[PDB]
Amino acid sequence: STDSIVKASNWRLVEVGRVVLIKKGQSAGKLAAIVEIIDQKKVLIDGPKAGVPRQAINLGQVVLTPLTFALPRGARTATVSKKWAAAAVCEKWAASSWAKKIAQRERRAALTDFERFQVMVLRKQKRYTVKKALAKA
Amino acid sequence: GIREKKAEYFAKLREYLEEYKSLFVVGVDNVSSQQMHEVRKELRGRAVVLMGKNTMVRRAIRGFLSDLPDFEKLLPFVKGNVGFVFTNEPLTEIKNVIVSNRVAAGLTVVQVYDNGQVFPSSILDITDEELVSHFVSAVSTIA
Amino acid sequence: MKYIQTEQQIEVPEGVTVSIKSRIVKVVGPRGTLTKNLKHIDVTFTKVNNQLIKVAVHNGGRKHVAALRTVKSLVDNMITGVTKGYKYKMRYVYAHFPINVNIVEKDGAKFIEVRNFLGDKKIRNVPVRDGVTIEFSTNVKDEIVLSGNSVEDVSQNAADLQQICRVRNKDIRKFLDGIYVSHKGFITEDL
Amino acid sequence: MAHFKEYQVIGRRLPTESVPEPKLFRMRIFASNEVIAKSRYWYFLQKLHKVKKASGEIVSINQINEAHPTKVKNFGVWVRYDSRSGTHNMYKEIRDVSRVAAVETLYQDMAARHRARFRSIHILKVAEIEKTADVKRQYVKQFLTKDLKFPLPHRVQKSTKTFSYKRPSTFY
Amino acid sequence: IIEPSLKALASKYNCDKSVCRKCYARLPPRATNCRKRKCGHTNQLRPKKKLK
RNA sequence: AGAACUGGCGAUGCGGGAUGAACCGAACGUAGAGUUAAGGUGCCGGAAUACACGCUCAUCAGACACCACAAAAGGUGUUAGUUCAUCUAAGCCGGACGGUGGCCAUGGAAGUCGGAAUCCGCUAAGGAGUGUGUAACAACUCACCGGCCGAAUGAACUA
RNA sequence: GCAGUCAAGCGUUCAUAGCGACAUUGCUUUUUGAUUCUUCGAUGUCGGCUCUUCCUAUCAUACCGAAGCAGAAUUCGGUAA
Ligand SMILES: [Mg+2]
Ligand SMILES: [Mg+2]
Ligand SMILES: [Mg+2]
Ligand SMILES: [Mg+2]
Ligand SMILES: [Mg+2]
Ligand SMILES: [Zn+2]
Repeated sequence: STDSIVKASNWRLVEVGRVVLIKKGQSAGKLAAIVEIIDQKKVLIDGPKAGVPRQAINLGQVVLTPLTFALPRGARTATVSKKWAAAAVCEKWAASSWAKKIAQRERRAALTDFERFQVMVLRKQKRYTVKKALAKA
Repeated sequence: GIREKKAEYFAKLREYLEEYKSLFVVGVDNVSSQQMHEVRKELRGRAVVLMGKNTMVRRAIRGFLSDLPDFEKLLPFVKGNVGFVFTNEPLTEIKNVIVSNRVAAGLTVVQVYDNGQVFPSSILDITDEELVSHFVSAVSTIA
Repeated sequence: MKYIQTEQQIEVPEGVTVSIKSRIVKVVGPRGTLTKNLKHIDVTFTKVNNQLIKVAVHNGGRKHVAALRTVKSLVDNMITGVTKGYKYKMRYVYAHFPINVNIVEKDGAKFIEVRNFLGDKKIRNVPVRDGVTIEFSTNVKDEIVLSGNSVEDVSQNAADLQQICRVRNKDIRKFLDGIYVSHKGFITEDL
Repeated sequence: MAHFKEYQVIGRRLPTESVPEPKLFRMRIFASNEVIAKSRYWYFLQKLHKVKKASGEIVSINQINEAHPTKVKNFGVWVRYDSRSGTHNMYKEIRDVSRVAAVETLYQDMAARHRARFRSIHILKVAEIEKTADVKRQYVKQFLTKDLKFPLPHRVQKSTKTFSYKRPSTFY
Repeated sequence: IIEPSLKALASKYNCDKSVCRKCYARLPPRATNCRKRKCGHTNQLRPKKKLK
């Protein structure tokens, strides 16, 4: 080669407008936005849409997502909502594998015993048509 | 104070601009212990020379943006260490009296101040030969 | 106190290409190519353009941060070594028994071989490091000159040559014999 | 000494026929319950006026809630404390969302760095610092810069089970 | 014998040094503290002594 | 070794302190269920490889009352703090010098053996040659030197 | 018995190369005391001989750093049993 090549770790940044997924507590499961950085360990977040109450949180009970939207720092709940909506944040999240697997895993867990049975029967059907394929080319 | 002292340099310098009409900026980069200085008493019926600490010297300039803006053209020659001959005339003879003090190998001038101009200095008026034969030399070339 | 970010800068000159992947740095220029493993320090590189690469520590304490500049330097000397190159010069210094110095080889090896040091019957040998090349000045008496792309390897090979002549059991202020580093600089760009 | 609440304590000397209506004094006290707060009120009053709680009374005790419990502020904290070998005044800064949140980290910090337990510290003053860059202390200024962002390298996820069928990564 | 300038060269190595007063380390001539842990990084240094 | 008050041991198991007369908890018929104390909860071992903010790296770390020791004194290790001073009129790279070997002494004696003062002063640098070389020339080279410089900086301290 | 801290002094000059007063912090348990816990229905004294092992506050030997180390000789100090 002849360009200088340097691959640089592309970390999710703690930053105003960074959107995070809450691991623990009562807002466990929901999305909130970082509004203002408090220190290397704490931030102010706010999840008006998911109804998670604007609060100081410890970064360790949150997980940074790849999504981020434009939000002035310090923005109060009202304007957090306006902006989150403008940005179509839930749209983007829903579209991710990450959000999809959570949904998948949620749906599995709600399956009835009868339902578990049907999935078996259907799987056995798919299997069948697959093994004959995987045998032809 | 030391911002009094910073200001102090500012105070006097402005005053010296406003006390002379000409100014020779003579370079005083390098050169040091006893010699020249003691000739300067003798030459202080013509000038004030002032040696001083550079960032201070520069900030004096900043304070003189208020008026007399032609001193801005001194500014690219502030560099290193330079020193003043506040002055009235000759800038090409008197100057040379000032210059002569005993060389080193020209002690030690490397820049000129000539009221918005920067000569050798060695040419300024001596025969009006750039005003009767060179203010009409393309009037000579074409009538 | 933990510094939230702190960074340094590495100018890449024309003609050289530095490429880094998991802290293994490869630097290539007109003189050659050097590599160096930086895995023992958590620093992160970032290329701004081909003239300029940055290095940061994130959220680091003092001793970590101290590692930053030193990475910059090591990488700087890689770049210099492969453009201007390195050259260290030495001098034999002896009050009486002249120090007799040659290159010799075994198994195509190459050693700096030192004879008669303070009148010693023993022979001293110093392996010549790979990459480093030995000359002998033509017009400075008793000179010896090591050069190459790697300051590390040139400088250590010079150190090896001087350490091998130490003078044991004598007042070393009176008995000053040795081979000492006398100048150090670049291959290209004056001397 | 725990999860802190801040109280107004207001007290006074008991009335005498000679002085009914004696002067009222207030302190803001950080403590975890109100029994501690009134204790603390008397501890300080006794060091400042001739009064023991046997000659005085507490007139009012009221919790003071943070006004803007989600604005982030930078607080100046003033503290007097005892070391193993003397006693010291000390100014520190803390970035937080509430005094009560700040004070609690003050106590942890005095414990971590100077080995000062609670009995050994007096809170002298605690104050929101109005203008940025009246902030004096690097380790809080750092956070005040414009468009501040940082990564969190080397993420360790806690595992729910003892064995794992893949070698984990620290990628954030 | 030995030109003045090489005696000087040799001395940067052999004699322009300072010495730890607790542990005797040969130390850089402008040093403030001993580099050695055994003497507690003492700053009790002295110049190495010059010949006659 | 000897007194004071109380509580203990001795006369007393039990739970904790690995162990242990005297510490901590708690005093005892035979048992069931629940709850705790002092003490603990990586594994030995019943009980969070729990949560939270820091601090610490020891080529001799440290780890819990009674208790199974450590001091004076030091550290440019790292942490947080204090005071003084500089700075919007951290801090960095060069300016630290003449009259007057001033006035007592005495190779010199200057700020620079020693005595008593240190008053004023002014703002710009080529050693009759460092060496090679010549009995001595020629040539090259270097001395009161720095570009300084860019919301902190310098010094002394506390633990 | 052994080792430090301060540094007035010694050391031609020079506190600390080597030393070190007045004071002052310690360490050791092959000195000697102080104590009287065990043993007076028993634990066989001193020295030597013989033999093994351990400590290190190192006398010799290995490699070093200091010096009032020119050389030789020494002395201080480190890693070392
Ligand atoms: Mg109280
Ligand atoms: Mg009281
Ligand atoms: Mg106290
Ligand atoms: Mg108190
Ligand atoms: Mg205790
Ligand atoms: Zn030392």
